[PDB]
Amino acid sequence: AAMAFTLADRVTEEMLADKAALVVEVVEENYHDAPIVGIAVVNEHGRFFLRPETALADPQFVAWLGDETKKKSMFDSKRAAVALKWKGIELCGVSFDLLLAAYLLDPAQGVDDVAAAAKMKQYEAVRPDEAVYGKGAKRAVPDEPVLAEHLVRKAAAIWELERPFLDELRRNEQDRLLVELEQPLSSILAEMEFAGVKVDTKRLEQMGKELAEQLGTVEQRIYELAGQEFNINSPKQLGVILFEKLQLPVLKKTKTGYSTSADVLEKLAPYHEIVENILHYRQLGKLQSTYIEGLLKVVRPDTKKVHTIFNQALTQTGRLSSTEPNLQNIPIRLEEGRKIRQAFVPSESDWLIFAADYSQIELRVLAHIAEDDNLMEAFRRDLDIHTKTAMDIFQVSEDEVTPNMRRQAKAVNFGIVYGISDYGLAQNLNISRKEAAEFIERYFESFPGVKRYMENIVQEAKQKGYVTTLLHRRRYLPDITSRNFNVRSFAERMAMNTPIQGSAADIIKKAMIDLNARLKEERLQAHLLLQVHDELILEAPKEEMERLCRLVPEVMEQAVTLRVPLKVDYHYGSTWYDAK
DNA sequence: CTGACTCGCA
DNA sequence: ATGCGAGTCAGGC
Ligand SMILES: OC[C@H]1O[C@@](CO)(O[C@H]2O[C@H](CO)[C@@H](O)[C@H](O)[C@H]2O)[C@@H](O)[C@@H]1O
Ligand SMILES: [Mg+2]
Repeated sequence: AAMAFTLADRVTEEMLADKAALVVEVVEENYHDAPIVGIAVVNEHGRFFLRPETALADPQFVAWLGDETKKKSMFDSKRAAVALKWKGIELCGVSFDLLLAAYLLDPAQGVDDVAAAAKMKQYEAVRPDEAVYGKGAKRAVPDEPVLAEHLVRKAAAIWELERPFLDELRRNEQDRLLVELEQPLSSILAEMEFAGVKVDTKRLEQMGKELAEQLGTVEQRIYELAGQEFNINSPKQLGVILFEKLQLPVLKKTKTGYSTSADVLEKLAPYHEIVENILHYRQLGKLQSTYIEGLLKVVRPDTKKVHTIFNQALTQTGRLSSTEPNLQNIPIRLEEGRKIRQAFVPSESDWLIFAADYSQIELRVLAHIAEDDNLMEAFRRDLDIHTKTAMDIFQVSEDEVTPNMRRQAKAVNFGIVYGISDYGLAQNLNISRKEAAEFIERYFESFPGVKRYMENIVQEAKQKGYVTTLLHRRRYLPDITSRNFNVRSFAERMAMNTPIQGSAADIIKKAMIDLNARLKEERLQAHLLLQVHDELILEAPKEEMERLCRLVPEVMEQAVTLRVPLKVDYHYGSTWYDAK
């Protein structure tokens, strides 16, 4: 049966109570400079729907929106906050965000709309957004009658669900995680997204020019070596040319056919000259289509800025994700790709890019959580952890560690953090499973505390049904009891990795909140631009670099206190590339 | 429109 | 071995 509400033609005082469920609807997935199609408010006085032209033009309403003492409960308040920023309107006083609450209670649910969150509490008097708006090509805002009832039902749901969600969060000891970490961070991400990052489009276009020429050369060279033309981008056509036409050996298969992944090609390289060209082609083509053309597609023509959207409620570990564009995977490892960063510049004249990154935060977190004496001492001495690991597992002095030994000790450390497995390590190191197992065994002999932790955390995941992070984020692992070896092992690796990756996420998130409070107290113009898992990227006047050099690392290093120190490196320059 | 396969990042 | 997003090709509606 329909839900009662007032389809208001003008704003009234009772619509401005100091407590309400608020819905500021933005249907476009990318909410930057997007339309607000309707507004719903549910409070002690009733349910109301307001047309955006009316509400957002009303001084009383706008003032109410910006009054921190007028508390609002919402779902994805960041979306509304940013769409409002583009309209020059400030949203304050959001005390409860149902999206973030749902995400903390169970990130596996994949809650993406009010209906999904409401179902967690057997509340179903609200439709999924997709049912109301449609899929993609068929997506669209419905007529006012249907739209208004949908927004009211969502507001009503939020109004009703706040208490039960807060109660369960309290029981989980996650109440502060929502109120003191995720919600305040939400506002910071909103500012970051709205500010955006300036892009030197001319530079990108220059690079695209050079790429197009080089790509054309390697392309012809490839057909020349294949004795014909084909679509190199087709793992299907390619596999036929390599494994059938040229008779190259098949060392690995995908699931649908031949495997042409870079790791396998590298092994075929010594057989035919075409392999190196295909790898080079893969490289250039990746940069051209994803980082040159792809980036250019989302730069705002007017401001020449890209405005990413940080999905704060998606990952199973507590990390953020970045989209349109993804600014968390801009090339850096290989020089050619690294040059892409020269295109990310400060938004104002005489400003510089400042980047600060935690040094080995995951292994430092592991040292803290496992309380491994050897690992803790290593970081207390600020030793090169990979060289040290090599010394221990290979039983040699620092002078006897060869480049290859460190490389393998490094790979072992990656495995330990990801959830060790002989098969996985063997694959990565291109060695036998028995050999990989021997490495792992030697590792545990040198770091018995880590061995104890891995055994204990898996036992705990089984007993409790989930694992937690330093700040009480949690992840349920039902597969941990599966009788299927593969499924169970995947869950065991997650039990081992999540607390490490997740705790690192908690720490940097708190560093971001602490940093912003510090920047405000100091009245610095510096502001965050991006976060890339273990690093923070800022931009500021050149006159503020010396202050930032001391302030940023300190705040990041002091975000939390562990049994081992946290170490932060930093650099700054004219472009993101130069902030090295 | 959607699942594969690929590769960029931490 | 953790796990994110985007571009490509492919088959399919
Ligand atoms: O606004 C981001 C927020 O919205 C969700 C759905 O509630 O994701 C939507 O928006 C993202 C950014 O535009 C898209 O990537 C996603 O496809 C779309 O459903 C949440 O996942 C997210 O926290
Ligand atoms: Mg680092």
